[PDB]
Amino acid sequence: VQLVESGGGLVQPGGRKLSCSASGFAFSSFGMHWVRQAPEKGLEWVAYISSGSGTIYYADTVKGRFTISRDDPKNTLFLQMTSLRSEDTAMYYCVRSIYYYGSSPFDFWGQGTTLTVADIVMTQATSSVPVTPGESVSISCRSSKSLLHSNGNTYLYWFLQRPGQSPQLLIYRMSNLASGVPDRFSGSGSGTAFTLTISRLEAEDVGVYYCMQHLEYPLTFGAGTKLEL
Amino acid sequence: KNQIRDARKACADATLSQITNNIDPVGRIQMRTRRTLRGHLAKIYAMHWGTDSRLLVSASQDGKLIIWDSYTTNKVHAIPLRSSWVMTCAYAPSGNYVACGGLDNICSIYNLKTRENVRVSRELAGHTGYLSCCRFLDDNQIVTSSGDTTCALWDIETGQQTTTFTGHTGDVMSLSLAPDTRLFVSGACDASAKLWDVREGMCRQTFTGHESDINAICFFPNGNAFATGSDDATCRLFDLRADQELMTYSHDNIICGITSVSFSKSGRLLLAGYDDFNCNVWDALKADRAGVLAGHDNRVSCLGVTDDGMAVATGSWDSFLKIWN
Amino acid sequence: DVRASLYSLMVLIILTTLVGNLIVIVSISHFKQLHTPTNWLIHSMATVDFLLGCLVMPYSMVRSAEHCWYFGEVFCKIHTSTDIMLSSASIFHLSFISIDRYYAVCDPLRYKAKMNILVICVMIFISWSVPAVFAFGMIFLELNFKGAEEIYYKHVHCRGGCSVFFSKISGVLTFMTSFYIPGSIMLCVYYRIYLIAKEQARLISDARKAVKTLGIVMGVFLICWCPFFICTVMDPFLHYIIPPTLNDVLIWFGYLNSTFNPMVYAFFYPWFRKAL
Amino acid sequence: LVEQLKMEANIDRIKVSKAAADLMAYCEAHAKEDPLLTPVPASENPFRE
Amino acid sequence: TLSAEDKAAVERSKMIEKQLQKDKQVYRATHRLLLLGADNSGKSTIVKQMRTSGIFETKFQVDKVNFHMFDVGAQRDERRKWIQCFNDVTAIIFVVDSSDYNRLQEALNDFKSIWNNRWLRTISVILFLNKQDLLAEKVLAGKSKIEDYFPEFARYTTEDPRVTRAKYFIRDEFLRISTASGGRHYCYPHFTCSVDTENARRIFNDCRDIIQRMHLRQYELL
Ligand SMILES: NCCc1ccc(Br)cc1
Repeated sequence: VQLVESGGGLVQPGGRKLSCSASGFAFSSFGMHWVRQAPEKGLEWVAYISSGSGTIYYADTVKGRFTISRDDPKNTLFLQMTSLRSEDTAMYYCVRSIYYYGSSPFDFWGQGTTLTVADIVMTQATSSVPVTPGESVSISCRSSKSLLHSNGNTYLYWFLQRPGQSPQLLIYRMSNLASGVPDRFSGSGSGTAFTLTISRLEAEDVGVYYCMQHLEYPLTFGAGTKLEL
Repeated sequence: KNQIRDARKACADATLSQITNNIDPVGRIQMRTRRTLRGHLAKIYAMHWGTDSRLLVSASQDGKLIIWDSYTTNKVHAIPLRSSWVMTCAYAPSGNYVACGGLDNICSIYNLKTRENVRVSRELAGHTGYLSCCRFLDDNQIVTSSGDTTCALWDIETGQQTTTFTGHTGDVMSLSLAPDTRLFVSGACDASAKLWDVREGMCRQTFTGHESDINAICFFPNGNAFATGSDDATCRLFDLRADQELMTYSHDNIICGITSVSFSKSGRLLLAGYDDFNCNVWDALKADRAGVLAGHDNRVSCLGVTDDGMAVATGSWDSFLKIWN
Repeated sequence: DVRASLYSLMVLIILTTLVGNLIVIVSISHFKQLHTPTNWLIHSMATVDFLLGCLVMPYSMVRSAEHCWYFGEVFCKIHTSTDIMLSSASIFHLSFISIDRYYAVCDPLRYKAKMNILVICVMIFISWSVPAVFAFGMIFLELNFKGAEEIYYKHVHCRGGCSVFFSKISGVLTFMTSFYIPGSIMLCVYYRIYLIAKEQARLISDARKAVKTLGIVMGVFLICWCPFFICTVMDPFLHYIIPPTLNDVLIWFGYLNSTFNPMVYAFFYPWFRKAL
Repeated sequence: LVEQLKMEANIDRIKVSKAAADLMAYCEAHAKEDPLLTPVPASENPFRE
Repeated sequence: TLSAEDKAAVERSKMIEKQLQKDKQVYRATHRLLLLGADNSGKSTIVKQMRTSGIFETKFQVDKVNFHMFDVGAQRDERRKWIQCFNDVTAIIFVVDSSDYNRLQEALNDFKSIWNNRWLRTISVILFLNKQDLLAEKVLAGKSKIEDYFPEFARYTTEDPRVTRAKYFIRDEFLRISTASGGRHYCYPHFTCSVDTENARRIFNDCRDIIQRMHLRQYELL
């Protein structure tokens, strides 16, 4: 599957449309997300549009400033930006998602395009863990409230962004590995405290680790820990 | 031929009813429908629970497979079939695949877990008659019984019949896999059931004495016994070791035959769907009808008991499923 | 003696109406096998008849036996509007049942496509709305009483309670709206269906139920409403010489039709009898 | 045909009483965790009103 | 349902339900027919002219009315089981080769089995009789005595008169079985040449009559 984005660049304040063209999957059956990542910050959920455009959810910071749309016959997603501010200068990622019982949302992420001009809070206490290859690594995270719902599912997702490329899903709901991720990552938690551990350590495991809560749509990502070699 | 019958008669030391005459019978088991799964267009011909005991796939004569979320009634998947008439469906033990078959002599295997929706992973061809039952051994092999009086173990990766099972004179209507998944049973319209060894690929035992064509079959959870249901309004329970029938579940009131037979988790409850619009629950050790599952407006066609045994799903010809608990 | 007998007969009619409508409504509502598009119209007609019974018949019996109205004008206007609305709704439901049968037995290959849930819902909405708007606008805005203030005052003295007085033009308009177009549609549709059924029966015999069924339906619809509506239409042009007894009696023909409607549209058909 | 019958005839068989006892033992052993046979509390099942 | 993921699952289920509603709209506005016959008959020729697999489905539309026609392919001789799948079809088009003179009794037995089937009650049968032209040269050329196969042909009365007499003898022999039993379903005999374009039209007419009579019986006007 592929999700390639187009658009972005240098714009004066107060002013674009970003396009995300899909090729390799049934675009109409997947919900879509736009997620920001500032150079000086981590990932930031921006927008979400459902499979049938029935429900659309927006970032708390920008609600009327951005608009989102999709066309299934062209298999394309559009984010139109209105009244761009200084803070709206982050990398934009077009994230595939799908929600049924046993699904793995946020599984595929686009490469992204550069752009220059009451919700729960999750903080990762550590900023960077110094470790050595071949040793188990532990990354901890916390949430402002019990993240386990009445269904028994805890809606926490762990993503790894290897330097120089887009993030890729590692863990969803702390008990489920992703599709192609190595069988050395695992997650655990109790509702508030959350921990991802790697038994081994390879060269490709270097990157930035992010945690997100999907209990509520205004999505609270995490600070992200840089797994320095 | 007569030697086997004589040996079976000699081995019958006593009837199971006499041994189970002194036990305490279970009371009137009252089960109420907790969920109604609707959306199918035509009559429902088959269903199969998942090993997770939450997902279940059902097949409709309109040419549609539907994978439900039985806990929340949501419709997880809707697969449109290439052939309108489907008479069987199976759900893979790992949950990655679903099978169906019908009037077309094809077993369609659909891959649920795709990077893409749901695509047909394989189209097993080679059977001469219509498929009546298909059951997954694992993600790579599947046993399908058809209307040309033959069963077949396939290799999904290759698509060719790894093994063929012959010996039935009438077309096979249903099959069930043992819990060990090393051998299975097949009931045919020859008014007999046959035990096939998957590895050996040959018939092991033959059970007769069941008047009409067998419409459904299932294993006892222990794996050493199996219950059959046919069109003469009676259910039989055969024991593999004794090579004979143990008890007979029938009533003078019941006239129409059975379409589906299932067991409880412990084997104490035998649930049989009937053409008379509802299902009967029997004490499997005393042959006493303890409980009736009424509420279907047409003939019951498929039953299923979850692996954990908490609920039983019933699908019939009114295009509605009901989750009794 | 006469008053007691009249009250007993009215109470029996009310009980029969309410019962039959209640069984019909609960039968279509509860049973999932009777949820066909053609059965929701019958359910709505039963609801109309039940509402007519409960909201009209006790009060009509009181004003016809005691020959007086206890309440004031506020309740009188509401009762008259409800009476007209529910009678017209029942007649419209009968007409839509006739149209549904026409599409069932004259365009058989496209019956399920043409007569689906959307179309029957539109029919039910029309039957519940057009009579409602017509009755409320005609009664509450004094449309019928317009141009006949002296006649209304004279009828007030003769009929101390409430009367459904109608003027010369308004009476003709409401007769057309509530009995002519639905009645003509029913009559022509049923004549065509009778011809089709007779031809089919002759063809089958070469290689009657229709007469009895259609005669029963048309007679039940006619012997009740046609006298009442004919007298209502002709009375303003006849200089108001209609005796009060014919009008109370006539008012009772309609309720008898509401009583008979479940029996003739749901109890005459063996499938409903087996289901119930 | 004849070979299959001969193979089926020469199999090991046990008395019906032993099989009945085995089924009774399995049913009695596993009756403790049978939700259909023993009604589970309404707060311990995923199918509740 | 309170959760976000459960809400998205619910909306996916609602989209599935909308697709199923559209499929139901298509499914109600079409008529399903079961085509039966034999190898010697012209069922394949009929379906070709109109428009190890176990079934073949044919779509044909006439007067803006859609007709599914299912013809079972590679199946065993016994059909008492899968025929239960066709208890809700509009009609059963039974095709007979009239020029065989040998499989005619087999066709009669098959039609008797289908007509008296327990699951096929209230399902009407449309008789197509192919090879009418072949029957014509067979009758006019002689060398094949019709009375030899059926002794009652000689003691029976109604192009050449002999061809018409044979055609109507076969038709009466077929309709005697239908008239022997049944009031819930009817037989509609027809004569079809090797290649005729009126097959769809007469199927449409017979289906219209079948549904009209079923509706009249349902409302008790017959
Ligand atoms: N129950 C009949 C009441 C009625 C009165 C006037 C008109 Br115009 C129609 C109906």
